[PDB]
Amino acid sequence: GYKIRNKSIFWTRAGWKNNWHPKNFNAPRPSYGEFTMGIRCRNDHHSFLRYVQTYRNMSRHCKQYFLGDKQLEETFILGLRSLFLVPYDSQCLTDQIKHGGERRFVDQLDRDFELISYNTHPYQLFTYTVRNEHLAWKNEQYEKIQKGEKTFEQELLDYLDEQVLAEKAKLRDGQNFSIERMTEIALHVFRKARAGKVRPAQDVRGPDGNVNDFLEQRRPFEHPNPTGVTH
Amino acid sequence: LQWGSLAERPMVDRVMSTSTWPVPYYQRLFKAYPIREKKDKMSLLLSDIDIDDTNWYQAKDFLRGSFRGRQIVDYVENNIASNTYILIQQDVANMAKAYVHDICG
Amino acid sequence: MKKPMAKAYEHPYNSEHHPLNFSAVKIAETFHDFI
Amino acid sequence: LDDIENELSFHAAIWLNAYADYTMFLFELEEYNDPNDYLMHENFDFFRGLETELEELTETHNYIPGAKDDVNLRGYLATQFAWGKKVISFYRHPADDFKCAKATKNMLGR
Amino acid sequence: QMGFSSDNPYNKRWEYKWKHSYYTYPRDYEHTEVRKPQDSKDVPPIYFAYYKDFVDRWLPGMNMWWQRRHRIFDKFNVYFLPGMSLFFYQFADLALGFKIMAAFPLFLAYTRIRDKTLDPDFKETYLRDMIYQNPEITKYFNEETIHVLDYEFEYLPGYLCPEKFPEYQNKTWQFFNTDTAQAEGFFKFGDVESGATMTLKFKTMPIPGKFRYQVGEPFYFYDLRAEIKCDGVYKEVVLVDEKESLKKIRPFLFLI
Amino acid sequence: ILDYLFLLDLNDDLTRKAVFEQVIIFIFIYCTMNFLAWSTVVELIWPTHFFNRRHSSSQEFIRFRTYTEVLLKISAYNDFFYVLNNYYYNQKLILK
Amino acid sequence: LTQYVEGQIVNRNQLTLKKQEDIEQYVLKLVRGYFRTTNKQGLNINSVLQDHGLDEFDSIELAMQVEEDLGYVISAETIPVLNKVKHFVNYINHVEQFKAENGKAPIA
Ligand SMILES: CCCCCCCCCCCCCCCCCC(=O)OC[C@H](COP(=O)([O-])OCC(O)COP(=O)([O-])OC[C@@H](COC(=O)CCCCCCCCCCCCCCCCC)OC(=O)CCCCCCCCCCCCCCCCC)OC(=O)CCCCCCCCCCCCCCCCC
Ligand SMILES: CCCCCCCCCCCCCCCCCC(=O)OC[C@H](COP(=O)([O-])OCC[N+](C)(C)C)OC(=O)CCCCCCCCCCCCCCCCC
Ligand SMILES: CCCCCCCCCCCCCCCCCC(=O)OC[C@H](COP(=O)([O-])OCC[N+](C)(C)C)OC(=O)CCCCCCCCCCCCCCCCC
Ligand SMILES: Nc1ncnc2c1ncn2[C@@H]1O[C@H](COP(=O)(O)OP(=O)(O)OP(=O)(O)O)[C@@H](O)[C@H]1O
Ligand SMILES: [Mg+2]
Repeated sequence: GYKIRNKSIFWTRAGWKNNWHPKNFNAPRPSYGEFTMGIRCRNDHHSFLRYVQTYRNMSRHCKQYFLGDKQLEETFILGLRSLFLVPYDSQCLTDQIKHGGERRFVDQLDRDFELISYNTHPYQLFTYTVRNEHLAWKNEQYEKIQKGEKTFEQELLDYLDEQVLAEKAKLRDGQNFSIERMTEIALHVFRKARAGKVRPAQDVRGPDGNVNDFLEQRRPFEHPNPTGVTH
Repeated sequence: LQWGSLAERPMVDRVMSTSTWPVPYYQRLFKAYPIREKKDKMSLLLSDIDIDDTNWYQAKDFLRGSFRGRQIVDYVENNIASNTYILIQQDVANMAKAYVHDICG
Repeated sequence: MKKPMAKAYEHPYNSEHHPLNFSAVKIAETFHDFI
Repeated sequence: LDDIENELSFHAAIWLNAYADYTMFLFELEEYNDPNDYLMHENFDFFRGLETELEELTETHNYIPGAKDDVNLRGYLATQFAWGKKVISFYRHPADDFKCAKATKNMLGR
Repeated sequence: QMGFSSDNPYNKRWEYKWKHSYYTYPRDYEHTEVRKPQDSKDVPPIYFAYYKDFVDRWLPGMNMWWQRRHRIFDKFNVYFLPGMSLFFYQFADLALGFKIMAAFPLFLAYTRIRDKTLDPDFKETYLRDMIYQNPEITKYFNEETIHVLDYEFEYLPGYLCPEKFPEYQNKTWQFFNTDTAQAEGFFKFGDVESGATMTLKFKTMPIPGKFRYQVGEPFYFYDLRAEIKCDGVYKEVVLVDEKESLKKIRPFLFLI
Repeated sequence: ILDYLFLLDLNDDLTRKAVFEQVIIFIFIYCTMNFLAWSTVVELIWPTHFFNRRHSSSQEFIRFRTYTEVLLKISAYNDFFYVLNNYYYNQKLILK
Repeated sequence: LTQYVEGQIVNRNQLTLKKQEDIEQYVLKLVRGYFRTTNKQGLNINSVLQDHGLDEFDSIELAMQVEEDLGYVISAETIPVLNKVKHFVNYINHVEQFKAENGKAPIA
């Protein structure tokens, strides 16, 4: 498609693709015991234990609002680990960060936990919204099954199972029903089923099989254009 | 439920329109988005992520929906000496040696 | 099929029209509703 | 034999799940066209989850662009001809300050 | 005993050391288990951030001063510094220099109180480097498998026995100091790999080093003992014996 | 009742200083200026975030899944994704 | 004392082991119950958690579950040394011995 042509795109004054120690004038310089009277420094060796406690806090304080959903707790753990494994897997040399990458990431996670303790972190609100929509769709499938009715997902699977039998009963020269062939069969059914949601299937024509739907249409009288002029 | 013809495509793809003179001068700037609703569509961020823990976790979720799948999940998590659920086959050592121990009979 | 959970947690101070947290996305929607 | 029959089954189920991920993305990508002709909030709806990550940056006051991105490609494109060409350091918060100060036998801390 | 202590249940020996990047304090203290949504109070009340800073920063700081209030009751802090401040306060309206000479002994008193009321902190990395060099300890303990069961370290009150430490029977030193600046404590350790436990008792004191006026080490272990307990073996390791240590070095006798 | 409440007076402010009426004009201007400046800085992190999260990936490196991408794959899949996986599993793992 | 379990409020019960055979059975059931643990039947007393798909962060989740079942308050300094099944068994023994000798919980 399109590639960056500038060969010097990742060059910095500190080297190639260096986002851990950008070059500045006030560079770090060593200290000597014999010659140093006093010092004001905030660096310590408390980041490791703060990294462990922050995980326990962020994990436990978030499970307070999971209502015991076991599958949500395990999903959250996988997501929480992806946030803590950033310094270990990134291309950036996190052990070479300017003034200590360990302290920087620990203080960054503390700001996240502060929002977590108040149940106002955007990851939390996003989890509640996503899970509610998922449970509403699972409850819809459950209520249809209790009524003995067939779900829309089960009808697709049974329809896909019968199309495979039809395509393989004519495939005698070759006998490799590859995953590529299976996929394009399911995708073709999906495109017709997706278009069928906005225009349902009334007759044998099937989902979205009416040409009259695409003739000239007008807004209903009880719902005109609310935002702009029509003429 | 009706499915129509598998050989045909949706009617949206088959409907067409042609132009004529005169033609409206106006050039559309943006696509209209009057109502902020994009339900039932998966996020396009899920594009080119490599294999990871979410793959074997969601595999068990869908496998446990079947009888045969429940047997596979319980057997793998109990009777397979692997230090990870991200199974990667780069050799046929365990495959070939499992065949020579069975084809003798 | 096991009976799923009825509902997840519902935040008492987050709505779609009055989102609790701020971003340029919500300001963009209110902006294009205005113009 | 039944040990590898169930091992290769779960192994295939993992990579079939990854195959379905890539397939369903290309399927959803058909409804996405002209990324330059969408509104700001509609483009973020296609890429659901980007608004949430943008809110986390704002609420934690990480308003330095590209600080939590491993490859701030946008930062490199903006500084191709910048004086003192540099990008922001990884996970740099605008409020942190690691400045030190020492007193030695010489003046100015030397 | 740790002087700085909040209602937070975790990491009591690190509470004063850890510097969080929090803008304000968390809504609740660190949970000891998963709780219910109705256990915590949504939208904490108004002026919650000001209340938390008083009970998590102000109040435990005053309890630290109160716990060790006996170390600041010297004739220098009690009579001399306030007496000097009152002498110049009577002429505070005559010139600006009297206001400064009346406030300096107050700031000097605060600094002595601030430093003397802090928790006694030894160089723990020197200590762990010392116990991991002993072969009898490394047989049952290692840094990767050791865990802390109990920690105690506190200053010793008053002047000690005036035969083991004749240094503190000094009227000039007693004018500035009411305690001996020595501390005593122990360390309850355990090894999850070998199943052994030990009580690392220690006594510290400030010593002079290499220079005329500056203290060399404010917490020098002049007595260091380990009572190692195993499955069926009880060993007693003596890293630093006080009978051999007190014959070579003597305390420092801080002034001011 | 105390005389500290006299600071609420603006009828007779010309009798004491008459400075309050002019200083707040600057403060209102100063707030308007910082509003235009700060909102521009904080809001304009989105073009960088939108571009990097969609164009910064490469094939010689591993793209790791974020928190949101974990929740969307596991708890926000649609019906077509659920069918395609069970369709693959039934045809290949069960029906061979 | 009560917690939500699948949307239902269920009273949480606490265990008191006070026996070597019961501690080993609890830790094995604890580690096997974790959803990231691989080769659950190959797990024994001398099993390294790394060999079963567990890292430093999984030990925190396991230690968090020990506090739920036993009522312990485990400090952040102790968690990073629990890397084997034997380490959990010895730590639980040391906590029970400490409370039986000192009459109080270890420092948290
Ligand atoms: C209407 C509602 C509102 C009303 C508001 C107004 C009301 C306010 C009320 C205030 C009064 C109550 C508060 C105090 C109650 C404490 C009672 C008590 O029992 O405590 C004992 C308690 C002992 O506890 P313990 O361990 O159980 O005792 C065991 C043994 O008994 C221990 O045995 P020991 O042998 O070790 O003895 C230990 C003991 C020893 O105690 C003593 O021996 C007494 C010594 C007191 C000396 C005071 C004079 C110093 C100067 C004298 C110099 C004379 C010689 C030179 C003369 C030169 C003349 C120029 O140590 C002390 O307790 C003394 C601590 C420091 C006191 C001196 C502070 C000096 C302040 C100077 C300014 C004074 C302004 C007053 C206000 C007037 C103007 C408005 O000690 C404390 O709790 C200390 C509390 C904290 C110190 C409070 C002192 C004030 C600090 C505030 C700083 C600002 C001061 C004011 C500055 C203003 C101008 C800038
Ligand atoms: C008008 C709308 C609002 C605008 C607000 C202001 C916008 C500012 C836009 C960014 C400009 C900032 C300039 C900073 C220096 C950039 C150049 C550089 O990094 O030096 C590298 C330079 C340039 O090296 P170079 O390699 O990058 O470029 C060399 C040029 N060529 C390529 C042509 C050879 O190298 C140095 O080492 C020189 C160091 C001198 C540094 C002087 C900095 C002084 C100012 C910084 C402190 C200012 C504090 C102000 C805060 C006040 C707080 C109250
Ligand atoms: C003469 C009459 C009284 C005179 C007025 C006295 C007013 C004193 C209070 C106002 C000044 C407070 C200074 C604010 C700036 C420092 C904030 C601070 O204290 O941080 C605590 C700090 C906290 O430590 P820190 O700030 O270094 O941080 C802690 C470290 N981390 C974050 C890692 C946990 O502690 C101290 O400084 C030591 C205790 C200081 C005590 C402060 C004054 C208490 C005075 C008690 C008077 C009680 C009688 C009056 C009231 C009676 C009821 C009506
Ligand atoms: N080599 C150093 N260089 C620069 N600053 C330092 C250095 N050592 C300490 N500092 C600063 O002085 C503070 C006190 O150091 P100190 O050794 O007492 O900490 P510590 O946690 O008690 O160590 P330990 O666990 O060994 O007892 C430190 O928090 C640090 O900010
Ligand atoms: Mg120390």
